[PDB]
Amino acid sequence: DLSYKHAILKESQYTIKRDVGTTTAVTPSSLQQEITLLCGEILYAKHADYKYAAEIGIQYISTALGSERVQQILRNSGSEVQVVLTRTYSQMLDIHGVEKSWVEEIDKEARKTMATLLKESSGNIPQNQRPSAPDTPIILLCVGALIFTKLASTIEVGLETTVRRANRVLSDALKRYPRMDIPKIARSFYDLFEQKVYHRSLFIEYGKALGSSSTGSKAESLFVNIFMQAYGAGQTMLRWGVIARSSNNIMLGHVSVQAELKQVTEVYDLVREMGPESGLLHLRQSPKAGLLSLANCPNFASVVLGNASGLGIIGMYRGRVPNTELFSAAESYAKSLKE
Amino acid sequence: DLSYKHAILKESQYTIKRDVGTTTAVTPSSLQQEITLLCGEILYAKHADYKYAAEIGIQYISTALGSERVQQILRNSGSEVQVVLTRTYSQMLDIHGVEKSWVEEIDKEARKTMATLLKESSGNIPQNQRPSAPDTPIILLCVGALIFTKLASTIEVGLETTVRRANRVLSDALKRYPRMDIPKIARSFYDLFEQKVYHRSLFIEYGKALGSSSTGSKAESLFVNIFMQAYGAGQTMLRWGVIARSSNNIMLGHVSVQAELKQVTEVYDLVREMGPESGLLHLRQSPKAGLLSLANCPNFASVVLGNASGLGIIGMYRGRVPNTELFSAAESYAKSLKE
Amino acid sequence: DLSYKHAILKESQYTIKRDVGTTTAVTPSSLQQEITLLCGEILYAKHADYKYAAEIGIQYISTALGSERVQQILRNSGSEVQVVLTRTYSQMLDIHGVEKSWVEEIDKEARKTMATLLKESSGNIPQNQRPSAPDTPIILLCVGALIFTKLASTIEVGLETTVRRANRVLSDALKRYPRMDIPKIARSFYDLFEQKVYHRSLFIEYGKALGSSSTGSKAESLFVNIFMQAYGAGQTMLRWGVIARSSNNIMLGHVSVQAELKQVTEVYDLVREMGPESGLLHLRQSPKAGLLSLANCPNFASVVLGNASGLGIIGMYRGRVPNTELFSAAESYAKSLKE
RNA sequence: CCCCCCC
RNA sequence: CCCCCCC
RNA sequence: CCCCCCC
RNA sequence: CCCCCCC
RNA sequence: CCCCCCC
Repeated sequence: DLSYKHAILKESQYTIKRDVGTTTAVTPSSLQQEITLLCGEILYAKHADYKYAAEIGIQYISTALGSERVQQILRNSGSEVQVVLTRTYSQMLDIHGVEKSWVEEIDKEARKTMATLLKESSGNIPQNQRPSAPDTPIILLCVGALIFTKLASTIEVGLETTVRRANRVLSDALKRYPRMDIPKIARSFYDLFEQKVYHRSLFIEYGKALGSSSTGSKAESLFVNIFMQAYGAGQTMLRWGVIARSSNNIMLGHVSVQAELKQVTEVYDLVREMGPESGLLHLRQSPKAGLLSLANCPNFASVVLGNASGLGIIGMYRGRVPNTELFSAAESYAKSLKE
Repeated sequence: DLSYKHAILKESQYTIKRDVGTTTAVTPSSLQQEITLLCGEILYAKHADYKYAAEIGIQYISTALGSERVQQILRNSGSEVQVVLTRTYSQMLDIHGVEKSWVEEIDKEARKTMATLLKESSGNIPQNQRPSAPDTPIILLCVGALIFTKLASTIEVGLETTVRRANRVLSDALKRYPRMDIPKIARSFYDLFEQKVYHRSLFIEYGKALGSSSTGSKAESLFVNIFMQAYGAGQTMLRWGVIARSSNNIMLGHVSVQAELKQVTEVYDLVREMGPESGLLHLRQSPKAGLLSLANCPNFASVVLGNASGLGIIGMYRGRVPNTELFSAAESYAKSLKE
Repeated sequence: DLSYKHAILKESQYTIKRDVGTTTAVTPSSLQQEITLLCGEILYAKHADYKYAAEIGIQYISTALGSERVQQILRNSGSEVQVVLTRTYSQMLDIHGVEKSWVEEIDKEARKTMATLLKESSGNIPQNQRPSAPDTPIILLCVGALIFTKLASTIEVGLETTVRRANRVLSDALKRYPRMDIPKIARSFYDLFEQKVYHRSLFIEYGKALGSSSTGSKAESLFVNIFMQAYGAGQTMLRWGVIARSSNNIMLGHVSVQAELKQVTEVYDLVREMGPESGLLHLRQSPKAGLLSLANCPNFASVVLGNASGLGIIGMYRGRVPNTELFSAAESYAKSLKE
């Protein structure tokens, strides 16, 4: 059945159309040196409103890939959003859907903070501490990638995890910019990813275009590391299933587990059939996701969760254990094997 | 039977949930230098109300371990208390559940006492006599640890013992701070330990995180000494039983003692089975405590109490002697062996 | 034969169905802070009718475990009772099967008593003497656990023992609430346990979920102590048999005792085979109980009862002595060994 | 319906 | 995020 | 039929 | 029910 | 609480 369902979904002669009357903003590569400034003036000043930081990160992505490539990416993502270009005025940027009041506020706040830290201090600002640093857009996109790995999770868990992991992953940027509010920027990125779902596709295309590069700075290598940490998002049950098989859990040989193993292997075969893009299904909110669910094998899922709980892997996972006796037996065996 | 009871209690697939709608306060490490001041402004001034001194000690513990680690500790203790962070205002602290009037009163009393002892005296206040000393939070937590060792006992015995032992254990702090009211601070700590039972788990986690440290001041070494003096709390009968076995008491060979020795050894085997965390069962008020009771062996308990009374160990122990003839015979033999 | 009987009972491919058209009440955790009030307004006032105090204790248990977990517990206990949720009205509770007149009467009686004790007295009601104390539901469940240990016994013995033991076990609660009628509350709990047998399973699940907790108050530790004192209910003959073996009674070597020792050891092997849940068989009224009866070994039972009578353990046990000569000989030898 | 930990 | 020794 | 004390 | 001394 | 000499 599962192969037939995927065959129906894949073999479609008709293309969906959505967001027909909508538009979005991009910034041409000719403005990259400008957007960098903006992407850094968000980082070293303490701003009251961090509402469009995610849009500025996506603007930098658009400068990197190019306006035409970004339009093509949005078009092939199933969304008929018409790209609107970015202009300059007196210079500053007039990004579509980003209020000019916001850009002026961010610029003025950063200029005032820079003046205050230059007047009082000894005037020895290093090359990495200024807003026009060239890795500041990647530093903002690193907060974006941290909150990207938690798009299958909830908002509160995502924000808490982003802050916790960014105090260590982004320690160097925090030292360079003492006053960068990872919570508010992470909230902005979560809002962008939820509202504009095609920007998940744009962000993934940037991740690919960055990982495929021949050279990169440490910021881009960090961004790619986090982006790849997001790969199996929304499918931790499959990873824990292969973990359970590697652990040689005895309760995998139970009668009901052996009964469901056929369709479990069917799900894994479907994973292989989709191939490399299967991992990005839940990150993209591809409607095709959910063909990879193991919820139709309650006993296998309970055994997998029990094995994970025994090994300590389960952590604070919020999934359901359908069959509690199998869960407890598997947990006991996994603890025994671990000890 | 006892092994089966412990097997039932330990092998539970369901987690309890309590204090669901409740919250508690923590203080981030970034405020440690501030909380230290507070924890010392309780010590060198004579305050009318010592109500929240225990909460300030626990706040310092939260600064030491960290807010996130403290939340995790509270969560793994079986209590679903939602941590509330600590803020500053004009600076002073606004601790959740601690009235700002109390903090202002403590600060003002300490400032007035400092002004009085500076105006009249010769102005030679040493570095250890000021409230901002860095061992003052540990000095307060030492009163807390003294009253911690008496949580299995009663309130009046606990307070009397705390004052008696603190006049000698904490003599140096008393010399440094002539006006520190060990009775009221001990009462505050007893109130905290009784009301918020998860703070027993927090206090034990601080004891572990301190004993595991590579270095420490003399205050922290004293705190760990007292904390370890609290280890076997609520189980002095087992310690006196192994004492009686070491004393080779002849009445241990009586018919009824030899009858009960099997299940006595069962209790000791259960002690070994639980392992290192068995000693902290009564300190934590773990409901699992009471599996270690020797009350179901009245003759063994009477012989043990008699041996203790003969050796002079019994002191003023308030336990019951079930069989008075065995108690008296064991006491006579123990006195004879002692002489 | 006994192993074969247990094999038949255990290896059943068919599940029983009972209480098909019946329903029961639970209270969601969101109402715990409310049910606590009710569970305490039963304790400090003198009520004419104590009819549903047991149902209110079970309601608190349902808040603790959760409505869904309680439904699952009732379902796995062999009873197809449909859980009915609890609602609020103007606030007070409308518990299914509990008349709103009863709840209004209890609330009004408690409010009138509180007004009388506040108007006449000096207005210094401590935090533990008020109905909204958080250990009041556990104090009611402690009377419930005392009457739980006497479910194998008769009603009159159970009530007498509950009152006698509660004057000492629950002395602190009695001091806090001078007017709490342990007899009527114990009668209510006995009625609940007899009528709704699935509530024995719910009460045992609460005992497990409480003993497995990492922390607990003194009320919960007391409840777990009593709950574990109930463990071997309905099987005091097996405990006295192992006592007789520990006593090395000479009449155990008699011809008929040695004749029956084989099937006696068979019963003990069956005990080990069932394992931890064997002790709760008579408490649950599991129909499988009675496989553990030693009534088919009249001479062993007579020797065991004689040994118990000699040691003074028999107390006022109402079992039958089949062979009086063995009983008297064993009693004489046990007294001789005791002296 | 699905998802849910850590890095 | 990653990296981190010696030759 | 079974259960039946004390804690 | 459990706990109960001293350090 | 612990420590406390000599070399």
